[PDB]
Amino acid sequence: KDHIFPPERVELLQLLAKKPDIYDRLARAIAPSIYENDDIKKGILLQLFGGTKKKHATLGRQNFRSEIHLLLCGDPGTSKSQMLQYVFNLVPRSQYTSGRGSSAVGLTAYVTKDPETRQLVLQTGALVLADNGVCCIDEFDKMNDSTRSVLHEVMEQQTLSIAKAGIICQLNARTSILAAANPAESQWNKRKNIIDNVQLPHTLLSRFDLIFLVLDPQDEIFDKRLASHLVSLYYVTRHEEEDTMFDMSVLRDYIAYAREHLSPTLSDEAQQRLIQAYVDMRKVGAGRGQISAYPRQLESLIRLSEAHAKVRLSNQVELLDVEEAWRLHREALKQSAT
Amino acid sequence: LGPRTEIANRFQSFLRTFVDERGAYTYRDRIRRMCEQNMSSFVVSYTDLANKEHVLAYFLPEAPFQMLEIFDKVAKDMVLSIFPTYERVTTEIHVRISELPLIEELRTFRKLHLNQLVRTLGVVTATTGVLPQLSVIKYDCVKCGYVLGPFNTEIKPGSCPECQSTGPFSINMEQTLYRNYQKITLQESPGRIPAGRIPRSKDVILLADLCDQCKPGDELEVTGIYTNNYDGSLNTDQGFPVFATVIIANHVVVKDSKQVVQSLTDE
Ligand SMILES: Nc1ncnc2c1ncn2[C@@H]1O[C@H](COP(=O)(O)OP(=O)(O)O)[C@@H](O)[C@H]1O
Repeated sequence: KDHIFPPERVELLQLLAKKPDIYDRLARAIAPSIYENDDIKKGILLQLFGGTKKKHATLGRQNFRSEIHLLLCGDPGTSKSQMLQYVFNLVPRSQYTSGRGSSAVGLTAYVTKDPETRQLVLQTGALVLADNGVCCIDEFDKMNDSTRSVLHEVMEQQTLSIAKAGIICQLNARTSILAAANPAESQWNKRKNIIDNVQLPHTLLSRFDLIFLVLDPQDEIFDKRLASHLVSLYYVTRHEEEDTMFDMSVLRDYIAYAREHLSPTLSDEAQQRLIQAYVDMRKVGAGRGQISAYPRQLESLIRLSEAHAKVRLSNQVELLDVEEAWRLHREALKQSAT
Repeated sequence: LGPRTEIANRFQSFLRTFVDERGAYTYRDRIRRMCEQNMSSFVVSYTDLANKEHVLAYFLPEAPFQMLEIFDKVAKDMVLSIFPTYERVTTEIHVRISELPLIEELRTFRKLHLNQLVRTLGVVTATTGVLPQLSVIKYDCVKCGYVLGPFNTEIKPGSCPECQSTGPFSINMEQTLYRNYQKITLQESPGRIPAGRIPRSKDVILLADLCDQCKPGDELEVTGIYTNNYDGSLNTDQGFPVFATVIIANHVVVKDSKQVVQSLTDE
């Protein structure tokens, strides 16, 4: 209510909306000047444009939310902690603890005594404060085994129910995850896929939507461009409104306004291609100790689809979205052809 | 009085008029059964009272203290009259009840249950040890050196051997009667809970004939009567007066029964 806009802003908003360049402009305009791996932020906009609402006031069934989770993982040299401390300075409901930042109990049920009432109290959590928001997470593979069977509850039921000697609780909490895991080494080992490298099960590894692989640019050539441009960045100490026109705050309402007045819907579009090619897509019986395609993908796919149809504000589903969705998937779904 | 005498007299015309078990009714002989063994813990059946005279359910709650006292006078004036040699060992009596048509679970009793007949059970936890008490008011005058005489409330009359004088006083550590004492903490069983929460509890007092009978971690059955601590410092208050609750013990039944136990039919 305290952010309802005037109709004059709709001019500039839909003016940005009217061009296919918008898919790339905001992906370019998140970072201050970081002009590498822009192939990924174009998917992060699908969480910034925080998903779809196929509401469940209909029958009470199945609670299939537009559940979006996507993660990054690679070396510590890439600016994951830095980028995400900046993303803390982007997202409204910004939380930022991290792997071995606080335990499961360190994330839920901060139950303890208070001298204000001077009495013992059933008390707070951390995740549930960020309902529908985000929590940037770092250095994931340091957390205790008690934790990380908590997130199974949320990621796969999107709920929480708590019971201690005091209260038994059935609260509400749901949100989208971001996190920036790291391995037990400095570098991901080649000839050792992520299927075993990082510390997780045989098929719960791939159980996230898609982990957009990241690694240091293994190339000396790129070093000069940033070592020059991003030091001149400091050396001049101000910015310039080049072709990718940075709007000071008018960009931010295209994010803001576009959660509320939209309801993506499917006519005939984003079903039929894999419904056709399912034979060769589902010959996945072959493999020695592998992981591959399963009949859950299209849930996540319809999610990503109606997400990218939200951008451009297509109230009916987008058909182009399917193409870059397939691109998104097969960008990293045979990183283990081996 | 006319009617207010009839209570003991109906007990007298009860314990040799009401009969079961094909003659030679128990309480004709249960009382001497107990005076033999020097126990002084005679026990009453309520169902037998309903079989003989049902009057004794409405006459009771208006002050069951007085009901129990008018009970014990009868056991005295029976036993110590018919066994006059007896007046050596204890010289005091009271009675017990073990038949009540109701088991009131915990977390069920309120101000409506005040100062009247009860049944409840649960489990013991930590409580005190074994301590004696006082029983009688007797002082020692300190001006004139006499004793004021024999007399939760103080008395202190002006009448005394010291020319009904000597407001001051002092006290000896003897020639006054004493009384054993013990406390308990009654908690409810972890079976019949509201399925996973904290439990509730009350404190209970038991008295001298009933001690070194209970134990930590035990099963329980008690008649009890609901107390009222008369003042936990009434004054400028909290959001509540600081008031409290106990039940006073009349008669226990244990549920384990780890002794040679059952009373005996005639045949
Ligand atoms: N492409 C890049 N753009 C910007 N900074 C980069 C880039 N690659 C490496 N860096 C460096 O990485 C650092 C931030 O890394 P950080 O995310 O804090 O590591 P970690 O998350 O492992 O703690 C910055 O100081 C920056 O100099």
